[PDB]
Amino acid sequence: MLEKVVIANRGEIALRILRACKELGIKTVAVHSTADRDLKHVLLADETICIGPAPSAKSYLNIPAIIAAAEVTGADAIHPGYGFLSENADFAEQVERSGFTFIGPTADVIRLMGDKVSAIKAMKKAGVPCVPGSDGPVSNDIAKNKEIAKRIGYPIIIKASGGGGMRVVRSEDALEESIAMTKAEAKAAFNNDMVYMEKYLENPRHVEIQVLADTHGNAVYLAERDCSMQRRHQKVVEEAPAPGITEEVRRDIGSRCANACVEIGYRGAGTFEFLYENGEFYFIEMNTRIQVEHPVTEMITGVDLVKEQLRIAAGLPISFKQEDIKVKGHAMECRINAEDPKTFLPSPGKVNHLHSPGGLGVRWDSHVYGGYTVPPHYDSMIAKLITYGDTREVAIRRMQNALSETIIDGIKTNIPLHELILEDENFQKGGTNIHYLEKKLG
Amino acid sequence: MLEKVVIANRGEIALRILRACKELGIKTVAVHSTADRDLKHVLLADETICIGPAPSAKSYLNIPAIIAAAEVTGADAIHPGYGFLSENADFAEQVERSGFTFIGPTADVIRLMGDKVSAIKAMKKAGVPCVPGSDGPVSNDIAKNKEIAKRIGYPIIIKASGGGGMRVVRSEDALEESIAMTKAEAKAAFNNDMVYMEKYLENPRHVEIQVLADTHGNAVYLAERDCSMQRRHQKVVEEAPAPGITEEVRRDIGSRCANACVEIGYRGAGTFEFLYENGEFYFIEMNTRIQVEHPVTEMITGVDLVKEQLRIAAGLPISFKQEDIKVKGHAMECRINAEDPKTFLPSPGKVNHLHSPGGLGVRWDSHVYGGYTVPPHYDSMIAKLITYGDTREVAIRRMQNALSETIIDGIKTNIPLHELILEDENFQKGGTNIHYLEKKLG
Ligand SMILES: Nc1ncnc2c1ncn2[C@@H]1O[C@H](COP(=O)(O)OP(=O)(O)CP(=O)(O)O)[C@@H](O)[C@H]1O
Ligand SMILES: Nc1ncnc2c1ncn2[C@@H]1O[C@H](COP(=O)(O)OP(=O)(O)CP(=O)(O)O)[C@@H](O)[C@H]1O
Ligand SMILES: [Cl-]
Ligand SMILES: [Cl-]
Ligand SMILES: [Mg+2]
Ligand SMILES: [Mg+2]
Repeated sequence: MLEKVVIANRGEIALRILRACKELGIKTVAVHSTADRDLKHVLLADETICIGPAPSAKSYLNIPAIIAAAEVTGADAIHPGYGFLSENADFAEQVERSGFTFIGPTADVIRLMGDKVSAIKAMKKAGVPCVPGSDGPVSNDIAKNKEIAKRIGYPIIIKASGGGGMRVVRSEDALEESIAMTKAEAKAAFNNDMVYMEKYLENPRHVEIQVLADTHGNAVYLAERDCSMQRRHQKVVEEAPAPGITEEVRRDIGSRCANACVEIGYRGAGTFEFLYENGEFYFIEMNTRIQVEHPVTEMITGVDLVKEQLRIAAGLPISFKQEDIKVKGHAMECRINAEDPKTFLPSPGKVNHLHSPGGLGVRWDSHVYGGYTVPPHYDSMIAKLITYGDTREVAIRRMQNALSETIIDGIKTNIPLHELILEDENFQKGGTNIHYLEKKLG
Repeated sequence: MLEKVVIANRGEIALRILRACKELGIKTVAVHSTADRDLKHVLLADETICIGPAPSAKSYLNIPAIIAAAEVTGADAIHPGYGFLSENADFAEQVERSGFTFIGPTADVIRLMGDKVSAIKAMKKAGVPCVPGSDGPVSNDIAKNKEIAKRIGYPIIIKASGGGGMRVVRSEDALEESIAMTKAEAKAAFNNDMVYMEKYLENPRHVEIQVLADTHGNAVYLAERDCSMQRRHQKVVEEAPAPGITEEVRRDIGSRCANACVEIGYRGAGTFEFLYENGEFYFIEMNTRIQVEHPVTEMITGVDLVKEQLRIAAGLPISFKQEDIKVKGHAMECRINAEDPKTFLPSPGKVNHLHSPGGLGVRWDSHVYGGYTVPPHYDSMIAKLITYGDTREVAIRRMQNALSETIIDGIKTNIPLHELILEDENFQKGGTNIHYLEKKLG
C-alpha cells in the first residue's frame, strides 16, 4: 500500500496533507522551493528535498524534479494538492508511467474533464444537467449559428473548449464577429480554436457537489457548497450546505454526480461545479482534485476528505456508505489572505505576531506562525478560518467572533473584508448570487 | 432574560464563557484582579471592573466586590466558572438575595451536595449507587464501629463529611484510634467532627457523568468522561466516552443521575463523579458547576454546555431531548500547564512565542497569546488541547500530532508529560486506573 508520500505542494494544503499522512502512519517527503525551507510542513516532514529556486515554474511546476524526488526517496505515491500540477494530465501520466501512484484520477479522466466540450458531453451522457447550449462545437455557418443562438435564447456566451477565453453576446447583431473572434483568440493562446455556445445565466449562484469514488466501484456524494461570495472569479467565503437546497434536491443532483463518476471511471475526490439559478442546476466544470474549501464539507458530514483520498489511492474502499452520510449543521470558511483589504495588492512580509482564534466550533487550517515571512512568489493565502454551527446563524456569529480574536501583525490582511461580508444583511439572509461581492464593493 | 453577565472568573474558562455570551448576544462584564488586566477575555469584554489586587483572596474570592460589580453595571447574572466561588453556597445565596441570577444551582442544593454525608443520603434516596459504607455518621462505640467495618470489609476509609481529611484503615487493630484522629482533625480545621466510613476501593477508575437540568422539569445525561489520568489528585488527561462503557450501562447510570437531579431540585450543569471498579459504579461526589474537562463531552455529543448553562439560567428549557443525544466518536483533552514537566513546579513568565496547533478534529481552548505573561498568583493552566476522532485511536494519534506542532517558548510546560502518556502502551489499550500515572512516574 501507501508507505511514503511525496507532498507535491506547499502552504496550507501541504500541511493538511502532512497531517492526514501522519495520522495514517504514512511517511512524508516534502518537496519545496528554496523560498519555502521554513514552511511549517517542511519542518515537520520526515524527509525534505529542494526541487528548485523560488519561481513556481522552476519548482512546484517542475515535473522532472518532483518525479525524481519520489524516485530517490523510494516513495509510493504523490499528492498534488490543489493548483500547481493537480490537474495537469501530463504530470499524472508521467507519475503513473514512472511507477508511482498519483493521488487523483487517471490522466485520461483529467484530460476528459479538462476539455469543456468533452466534459459536457460526458455529463449529458450521465444525466447530469448542463447549460442549454450548442452541444458540441459551433460551425462557421452564421445562419446555423444564428439559429442555435436563437434556440438557446440571448444572451448567450461563446466559450473556448480549451479556455480558462469567453465572450457574452446579447444580440444577433454581434454574433458572427464574436464567434470568429473567440475562435481566433483561442487558437493563438491555446492552439485550440474549438468553441461552443451556451446560455449566459445572468443571476446564478455557485453551488458545487463534493464526490468520492473508489476502485471498488463505489461513489458517494457529500452534499454541496455555496461558493458565490467571490471577487474577480476568486473565492472569498464558502459555506455548506447551500442555503435553499433540500435533502430531496440534494439526493437528486448528488446521485447524478455519483453516477457520472462511475460512468467516466472517476477515482478519488472531485467536485462538480454548477451554476444554480431559478431553482435549477447547470453543470459548468468538474474539478478533478481536492479543493481549498473542502473543510466546510468535512464539518457538516464528518468525513475526512484527504484521508479518504489517501485510502482510495492505496486501493481501499471509501470508509462509509451513502446511507451513512447525513448533513448536520452548517459551516463557513473565510480565506485569510496577506493582501491589502481594499486594493487587494499582495502584502508579503514578516508576521511579527500571530494570534489564532479557538474554542468550540472553530477550526484553523494554516501554515503561518509568528516569525514566519510570507513570500512574494506564490498566492497570498495564509490561513483558512472555518466555523461550525447547528444553524447558519450560529456559524456566522462564530465566524464574526473568531475573526475579532484573530491578530496578524506585520502584514495587511483581508480580515476587514470578511467582517464587512459577515455583517451584510443580504449575506445574513443567505442566497446571494455570484455578482454580489463585486456589486457591494462598487 | 439574560442581557448582561458578570464573568466571575479568569483564564481559559472566562474566555470560554465570554465566547458563549457573545454568540448569544449577551453583554459581558469582566471582573479581574490588577494582575489580570491583560487577560484575553478582559480585552474582549464589553465592560471591565478591577475587583482587587493580585491575590485570589482579595479579588476572585471577594464576594462583596463581585456583587458590587454586578450592581454598578446593572448586570442580570453572574457566571462563577469553576474553582473560585463556584461551589461557595454563601456566594450563591448572596448573589440571589441581591437580585441577580446565579448561573448554577440554588445555594441549598450546593450545600446539600457539599456535605458528603447528606450528598450520599440524597444519592441513595434517588437510586444512584454509592460506595458500601456506614450510611450516616459513625458512633464512638468501637464495638459498633468494628462491626460496621467488618460488614463493609477491610480496607475501609474514614472520611470527614466536611472534608476536602481521609484515613485508610486496613485492620481492626487500627480502627478505634483512626476514627478518633479523623474526628479531631476535621473538628479543628473544619469546625465539623462528623465522619463516616466506607469501603476503600483499591483499583478504581474515575468515571463521571455530565448532566443538565432546567427549570422546566427536564434533566438529561450526556454520556461520561474517564478522568483517571491524574497525579496528586490533579487531572492531566481526560477522555470521553469512557472505555468499556456500553450504551446500555450508560443509559442505566445516566438515567439514575438525571432522576437524582429532579429529586434534589438541581438546576444547571453538573457532574456526578464515580469510582468505577470491577464493572460497578460507586458515587463519590457531585460537582455542582461546569468543569475543566467539559469540552470532551461537547465533542462526542454536539452539545454546547456553557450555552446551555446560560439558557437554563435565563429560564429556558434545555435545547434538546434525551433521545436527541447519541455518542459519536471519541475525544481527548490534555491540560497544558506552565510548569516544569518533571518537578511540576510552576513556570511563570513571558510567552515569547506561542504556536498553537490546528486542523481537522483539533480544538484549542486557551487565553494565552504570544507576548502574554503567565502570572504567579493563580493556577498554572494555560491551555486545553482537545482532539476528536471517529475512534479512540484516531483521537490519540491526533493529540500526539497536535502536541508535536505546539510551541510555547519562554516558559516550561507539561507537554513532555502528555507525550509520554499518549505513547504509553497501557494508556493506548485503555482503561488504566487512577493510580497509573503516579506508578508510571515512580
Ligand atoms: N453559461 C454561463 N453563464 C454565466 N456565467 C458563466 C457561464 N459559464 C461560465 N460562467 C462564469 O465564467 C467564469 C469564469 O470561468 P473560468 O474561466 O474562471 O473557469 P475556470 O473554473 O477553469 C478558472 P477558475 O475556476 O479558477 O476561476 C466563472 O466565474 C463562471 O461563473
Ligand atoms: N471510597 C474510596 N475508595 C478509594 N478512593 C477514594 C474513595 N473515596 C475517595 N477516594 C479518593 O480520595 C481522593 C481525594 O478526594 P478529594 O479530597 O480530592 O475530594 P474533592 O473532589 O472534594 C477535591 P478534588 O476533586 O479537587 O481532588 C480522590 O482522588 C478519590 O479518588
Ligand atoms: Cl481549489
Ligand atoms: Cl473543574
Ligand atoms: Mg473551477
Ligand atoms: Mg471532585
